Amino acid sequence: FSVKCWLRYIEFKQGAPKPRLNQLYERALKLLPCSYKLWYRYLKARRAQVKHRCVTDPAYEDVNNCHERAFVFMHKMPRLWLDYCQFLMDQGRVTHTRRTFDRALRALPITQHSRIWPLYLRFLRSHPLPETAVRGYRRFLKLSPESAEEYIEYLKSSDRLDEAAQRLATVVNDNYQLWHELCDLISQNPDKVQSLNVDAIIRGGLTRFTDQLGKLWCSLADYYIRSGHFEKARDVYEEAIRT
Amino acid sequence: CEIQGMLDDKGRVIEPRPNLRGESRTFRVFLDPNQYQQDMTNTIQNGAEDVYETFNIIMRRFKAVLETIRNLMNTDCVVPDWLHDIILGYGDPSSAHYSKMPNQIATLDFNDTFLSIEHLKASFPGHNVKVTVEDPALQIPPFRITFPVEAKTLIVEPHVIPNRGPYPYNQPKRNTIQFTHTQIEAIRAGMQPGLTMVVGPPGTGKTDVAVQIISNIYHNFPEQRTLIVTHSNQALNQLFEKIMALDIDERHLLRLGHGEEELETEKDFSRYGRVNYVLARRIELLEEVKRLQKSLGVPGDASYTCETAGYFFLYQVMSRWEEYISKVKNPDVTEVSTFFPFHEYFANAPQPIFKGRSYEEDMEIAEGCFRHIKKIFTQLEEFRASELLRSGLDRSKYLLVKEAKIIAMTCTHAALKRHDLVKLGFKYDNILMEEAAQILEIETFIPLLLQNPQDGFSRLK
Repeated sequence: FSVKCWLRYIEFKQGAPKPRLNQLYERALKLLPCSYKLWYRYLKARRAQVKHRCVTDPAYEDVNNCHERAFVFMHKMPRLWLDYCQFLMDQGRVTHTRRTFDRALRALPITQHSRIWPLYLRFLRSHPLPETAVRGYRRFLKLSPESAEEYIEYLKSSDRLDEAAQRLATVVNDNYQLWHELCDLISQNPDKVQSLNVDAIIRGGLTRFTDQLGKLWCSLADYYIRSGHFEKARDVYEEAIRT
Repeated sequence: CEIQGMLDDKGRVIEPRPNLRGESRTFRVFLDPNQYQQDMTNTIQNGAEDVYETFNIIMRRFKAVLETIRNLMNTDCVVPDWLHDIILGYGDPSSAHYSKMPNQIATLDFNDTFLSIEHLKASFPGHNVKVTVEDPALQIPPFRITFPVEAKTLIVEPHVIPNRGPYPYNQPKRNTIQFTHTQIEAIRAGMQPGLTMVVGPPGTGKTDVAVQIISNIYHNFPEQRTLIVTHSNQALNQLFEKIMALDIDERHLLRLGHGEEELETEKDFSRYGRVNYVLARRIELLEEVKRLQKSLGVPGDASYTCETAGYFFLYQVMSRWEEYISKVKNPDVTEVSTFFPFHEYFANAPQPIFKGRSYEEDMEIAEGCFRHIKKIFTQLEEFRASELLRSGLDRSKYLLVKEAKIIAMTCTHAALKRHDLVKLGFKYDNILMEEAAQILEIETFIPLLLQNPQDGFSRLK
């Protein structure tokens, strides 16, 4: 029951490393997980050894090593799962994202939040389904008022204004308000010049957050150079003179 | 005056009235929502004389409609583009149907109406039934039935409703009444985008058609909502009695009323009784997830609630399940039986679910048991709202707006309480309704304002 002999059987295991990993997981989950560093360095050296071969059986044995090293749960099996996440981020197949996120959020800590949310970011690239779907599920998932804020600020960078406004709605329903203002300005860039979106974003932002005439006069110049000349503009500019 | 009762020894209206001393009666009543609203309008705006307080006598054997008209008119009134025209008659009236809305279901779930594929081969008398595979010992499924837009083949392919675990109790509910051919066409013209009025002669089962529509819409849309609206309570009571034999979880059923009504079917769909029954079901889910935790074999002396139950499910059951996944889809009939730590969990269940002979059958069993524990955690996701809602009526509204996809409502009742429904979750993606001629044009168009447009477009499908 010496961790010495355990690491020795692991690092002397030759031939196919599959009996290596199976007997390793067996003994390691049999006795205590004090060999943590041994199995970790072993997994890294094995990546050096086999990373040129098929990613099927070696990466599977490594994931097994990490999940079995996780006796119950611990602060380094999410770590090795994050090593596999960063390693297979160059995936070519999103099953890597699915399984790695499962393994890493096998707990509910601050860990793998900033591993999944930027993973949704690199999911949003040319397919907005995972972006907006993870946005919805995370807004209605493990509670944190900052995650949905980050979701609005993430959909702010991709061309789906509905996802930004959706996270904004979720957070305002239940910095975040200022970030909603930033995303409102981002979708209020002068592209939809029908003169509706920027004005309504001004009203919503200046409703959830209070600026003393600053953003008010910003929206004033916007809507008054976007206003008309008839009764509509007469009344709009009069109302702005009065308010 | 919709009277609740007369004066008693303690001055309260009746609900065994008390010792009726004397020949006076002083009774309180409440006729409708806008009962003290027309006199309010007359006393406030027109400054005219009193109607409800100038009383002379009482005799035995509206403004809610006018308020609904005012609201619907002064809102955007954006109706469905396929039904506003069919309501004002302008536009070819064969248009509101399925054959004139472009997005027909490519292949829908025609499951319930058919329980024998030979029965379906008869009930499709004018289409070439293209059934995929040719074993009649293999074809009586909830088949996929594509009718194309050659161009008249009923493309029926087999399907297998996935497992739910080891237990033979949840044998998924399929229909029993082999509704007519044009009746299945009614179900389909309802479940595909458009409008549909079923001409149901006496005894033909218009309510059977409605139950079929509920089932088929719960199949082909797990998420969109169903407003089942009536003229009198008979429709909702009978359709609930009938759907009590279908594949609906009682976290997906709810209703509205006009005030006081006594439960006409077997089990309560009502507000407080439903919150209580779902509290009991939440206890069921909690004890289930907890005995599953003891099956996982961890230590701990106190018990948890919905939030910790969901997080713990995703933390322990999902982790072990990913282990079994990377052992099974990386995989012998030995490991499809052994490598599942659900032996202690299904150790309160029939004999081992991985039959140890057919690896794929053992796989179906194992994934069905894991997905059953995931449905325990999923009813825990649903009981999140039961544990977040403070009051009985509050949890009624929360569970009807959040998860209850099937809300049965009365005509004048929903015309009276639509505004509250709009504000707290009126979700009308599909309407199924009964007692058609038993309503009016007013009681058919006043529901048309249960919501506000969605970026310039209505919620109706």
